[PDB]
Amino acid sequence: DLRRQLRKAVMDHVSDSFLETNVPLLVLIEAAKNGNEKEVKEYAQVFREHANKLIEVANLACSISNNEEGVKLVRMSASQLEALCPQVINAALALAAKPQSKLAQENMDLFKEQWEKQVRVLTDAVDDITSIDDFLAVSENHILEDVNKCVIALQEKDVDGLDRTAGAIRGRAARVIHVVTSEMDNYEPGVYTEKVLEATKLLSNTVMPRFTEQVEAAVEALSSDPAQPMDENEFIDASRLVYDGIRDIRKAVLM
Ligand SMILES: [Ca+2]
Ligand SMILES: [Cl-]
Repeated sequence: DLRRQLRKAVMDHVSDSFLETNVPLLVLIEAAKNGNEKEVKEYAQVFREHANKLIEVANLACSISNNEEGVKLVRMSASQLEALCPQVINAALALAAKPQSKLAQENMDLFKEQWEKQVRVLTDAVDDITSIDDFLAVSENHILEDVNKCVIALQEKDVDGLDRTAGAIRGRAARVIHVVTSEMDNYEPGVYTEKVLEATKLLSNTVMPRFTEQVEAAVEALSSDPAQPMDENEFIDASRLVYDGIRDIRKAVLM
């Protein structure tokens, strides 16, 4: 529960005052453009200190993440920000000494754009290991689309697409159960945890298994010659249930 508190606290990456590096960078750049070496040097320290704060928040988030793969991207992304920082400062100092230097202007701009992109990659990486909310909203978007492709495949008698779409649904559904289950080991018993876990079990033990059997039966029938008849309604019903199930896990995790 304390780590869960630290997590939310660390959610201060959502534009934090002391973790904010884009504004200090625009200011450092403007001093560079106006050719003010002293101003640059002053703002360079502020920019570097917030980048260091941002990095510190990211490393900390990594220490309370069992997401071994999310954590690697964060660490990698952090180390690249670290290497990039002094190079941005030197492009500013260079421009500060030669403000009319067009090359110094172009380099500043390329470093600025590179910093913005790298800061975005890091913050999204830290968002991923401190909240599965985004993950679930995306998972839900993909499930709906894949379920819809699965039913169109049925209507177009596309056995390949049926098996392929059903494989993507099953794998995404299985990953949702895994990402939610573990995440639940950060809370204590209550009507919350239980509702999330009952939603997850209904998906894995009841919904997924019957969707699988309907896919199997559709393929078996469509692979006939002529196609052997079938109940498209049970198939449609079972595929929709996959979406309902994932959507319910998401609602539960949110409350
Ligand atoms: Ca993201
Ligand atoms: Cl995730």
